Amino acid sequence: GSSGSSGEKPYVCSDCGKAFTFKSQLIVHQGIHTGVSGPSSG
Ligand SMILES: [Zn+2]
Repeated sequence: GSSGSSGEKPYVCSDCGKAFTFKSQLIVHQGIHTGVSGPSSG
């Protein structure tokens, strides 16, 4: 959780909407969005 201590990462996934400090991190993350289709309780 976050309230107001640090800033906000520039890169932000589009599939789920996550955030990443470094681009590379995202490029690799986006991959995870290549199967998970079924529902998920949070
Ligand atoms: Zn994502």
